[PDB]
Amino acid sequence: SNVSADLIWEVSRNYNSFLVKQRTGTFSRDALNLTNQHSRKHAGFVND
Amino acid sequence: QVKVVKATGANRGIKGRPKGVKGRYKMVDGRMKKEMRALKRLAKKKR
Amino acid sequence: KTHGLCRRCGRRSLHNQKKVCASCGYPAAKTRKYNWSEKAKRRKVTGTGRMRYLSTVPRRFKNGFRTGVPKGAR
Amino acid sequence: SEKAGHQTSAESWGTGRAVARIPRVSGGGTHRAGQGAFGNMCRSGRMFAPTKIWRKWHVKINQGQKRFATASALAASAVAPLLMARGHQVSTVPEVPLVVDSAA
Amino acid sequence: RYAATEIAPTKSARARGSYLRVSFKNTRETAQAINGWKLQRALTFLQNVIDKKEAVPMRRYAGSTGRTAQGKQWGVSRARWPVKSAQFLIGLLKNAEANADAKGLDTGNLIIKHIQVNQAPK
Amino acid sequence: MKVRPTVSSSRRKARKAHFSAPSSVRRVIMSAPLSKELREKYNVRSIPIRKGDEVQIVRGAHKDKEGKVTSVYRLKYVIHVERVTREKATGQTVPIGIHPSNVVITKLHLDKDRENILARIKAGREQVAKAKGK
Amino acid sequence: GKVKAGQLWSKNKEELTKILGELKTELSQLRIQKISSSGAKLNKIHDLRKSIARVLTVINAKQRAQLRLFYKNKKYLPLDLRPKLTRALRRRLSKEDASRVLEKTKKRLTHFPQRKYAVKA
RNA sequence: GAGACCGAUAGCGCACAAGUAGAGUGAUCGAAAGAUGAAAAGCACUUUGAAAAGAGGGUUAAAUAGCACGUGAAAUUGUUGA
RNA sequence: UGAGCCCGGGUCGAACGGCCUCUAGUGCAGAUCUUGGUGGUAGUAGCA
RNA sequence: AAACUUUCAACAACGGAUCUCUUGGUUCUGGCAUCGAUGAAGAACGCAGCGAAAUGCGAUAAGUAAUGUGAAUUGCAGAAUUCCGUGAAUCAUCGAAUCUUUGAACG
Ligand SMILES: [Zn+2]
Repeated sequence: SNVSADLIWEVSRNYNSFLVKQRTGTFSRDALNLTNQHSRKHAGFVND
Repeated sequence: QVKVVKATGANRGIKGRPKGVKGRYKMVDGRMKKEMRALKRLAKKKR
Repeated sequence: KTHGLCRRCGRRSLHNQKKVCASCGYPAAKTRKYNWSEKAKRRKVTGTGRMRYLSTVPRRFKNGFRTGVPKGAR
Repeated sequence: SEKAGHQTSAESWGTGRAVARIPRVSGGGTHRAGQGAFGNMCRSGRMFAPTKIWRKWHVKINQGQKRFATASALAASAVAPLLMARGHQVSTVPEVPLVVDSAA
Repeated sequence: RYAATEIAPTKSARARGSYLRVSFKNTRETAQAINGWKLQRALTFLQNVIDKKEAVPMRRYAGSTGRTAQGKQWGVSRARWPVKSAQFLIGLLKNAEANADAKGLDTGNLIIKHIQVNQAPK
Repeated sequence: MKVRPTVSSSRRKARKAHFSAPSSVRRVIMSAPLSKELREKYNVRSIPIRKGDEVQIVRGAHKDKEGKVTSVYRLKYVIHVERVTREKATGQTVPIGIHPSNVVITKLHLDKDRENILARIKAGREQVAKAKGK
Repeated sequence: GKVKAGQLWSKNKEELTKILGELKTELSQLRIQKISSSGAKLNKIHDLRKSIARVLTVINAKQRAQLRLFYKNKKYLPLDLRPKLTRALRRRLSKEDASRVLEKTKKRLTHFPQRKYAVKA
């Protein structure tokens, strides 16, 4: 297939509708994020 | 012959001929002093 | 004084000896005009005055230059 | 306008005068007389590199690349997480490549 | 609005004048001279300045000011007679005295608590 | 969304026309709504305001105040309602300007021209309502 | 002191002129007695002048209509009564001369006129 | 009819009684200058003052918005405090 | 580190911001810079 | 100690910067083609109840006729409109008129 969680992460690592970026850190607004940090580990919409 | 007028006092920032009655006049300034020094340096380099 | 009242243009520009207006050239039928002075051209171009008749022409063109009266009038 | 800043008559006063070597409006009976003009740094003067209508407003893009991008956009629209990432509230609708009945 | 906003308006009388065609420097000097004085003493002093009996000391704006023995009243050498500013200040003090009479204060025990001169549009 | 090319969506032209319109266009703009009883009586929503109407001010500081129109001042887009006045410094009463959009017409001044206006508006509304219904 | 345009349209020359003469006399008298206590008399004089304009307009219109009926079947018209249009339109070729065509062209158009035809798909 | 344009030192010289005021014998040269408030409701009346104006009082949500009026920086200035 | 960024208090009244890309008339201490405003000189020279 | 000079603060001044606005400008696109001896463009003098400028008009002079809408104008004063009307309006439309001195300008 042409689509994988790696592909979604690489496409969406820089910009998301959930991504909050400030000087002290980058957070996540995703409801499927257990930590509210932007990472491949905790990207709920990215990981299968 | 040609007189020299320093653009200070009543002669500073004047559109035309000052009150000095003469056939030919030339206004002078420090900017012209620096330009003339540059021209003399160029002439000396040429010679 | 070398410039009096010109009747055609209204300026104090009539050389009394030459009898020629310096602005419009009254004795000449043509009004003095030069392409090297766009500012003077736009000072004395049409639209800077009263527009007595040329202002009323366009309405007649829009309605077709028709003549007569509306039916059932007076 | 191509005539913006050019509709004045100014000339430099000279070199030996204690004033900036800038064109100045002639006259003598108005505030505008003697003021600098024709410069990008002067009030009511020209602007540097005036904007012109020939700017390459449109961009030529290869049709093959246009079609490639359209195909990639279609695939992305098929992908479900990308919809949420773009910002569509897609939680109450199933089958992301959503099809409604033509008769409906 | 007034600069001195720490004084209650029910216990004080206020006077104001704007766009007064009198010299700002002379008016500042005479206002500083009469600052903090009783109303009667200030009025008598201003009338004396009009009558060339007492002189206003010029402290800040006193470049090349003529000397006069009256300056010994202030321990200074440069004193002047700013007559027109004295008249303007007399008018304003009379307005303030009238305001105090209207409010019901005792005019016999008023002091010039605040006085200020600012520049107007030229 | 605008479709016809004759229509302009430009703020500059819209405001210029609104603030430079002549008296007839101003009347059309100062049209005002009718009360509910008049709505089910005439099948008409809004009509241009005039001098002889009785209205109810329902917007503004004057909450629910009824009164007869005294004068319509088309220049600044206001109408004057009877007994809706304020005292000046001298105590002289001056009218308060209320917008026809803020008033609602309770009693309508009846004349042949306005009856014809109502007839035309009602005829158009009922024709289109019948077309939509069947 | 206001005359009605419609009323003035049903009146003969003497009628219009007698009222106009009375109207000018009234204007003169009202001006003379208005120069003192110019008030509602000023308003009446303004209305009176408007009435003068109305009477003059109606007389002129009636006279011009009579002149047009007189010149209805005459080839030359007065320049005032002639239509204005513009200079170019007045100098333009008349419709009949512009539409006039040569006899050979007329014969060709008569015997071979543009036909209607369709081409199938 | 519009604009990935400019936004009162910008955009046409002119957003204003601008080719106006004004200057030149003349050809010609040619400006500056927008904003109270939702509504003038633009401060009744008293007192001082010759007047200008000030102090009370008043309108307003606000006069810390008074037709020297949206907001009101810097340079520069006055008073008070250290 | 920094260019800068964020908050509190006062004023104020009608729009504005963060993030990813795009775009440009995008960053000032000088240019005897342009325009405007204001200083010391100075209550001085001076007002025949 | 005070005065004078300087620094910081609060308040008050001068000034119009900043923010916000915009019946203005600039650029592009589309439909159409219409000045004048039937006296043009332009210049001048007049006309309003109270007007200096701008605007309109021309001794019928902030205007007339006619047509449509249908109850105003407005800073003040004075008249309206009967409203069940050929009829207010600094209204719109516009086919009839008036149009002083000149200006291609023509005894
Ligand atoms: Zn001439």
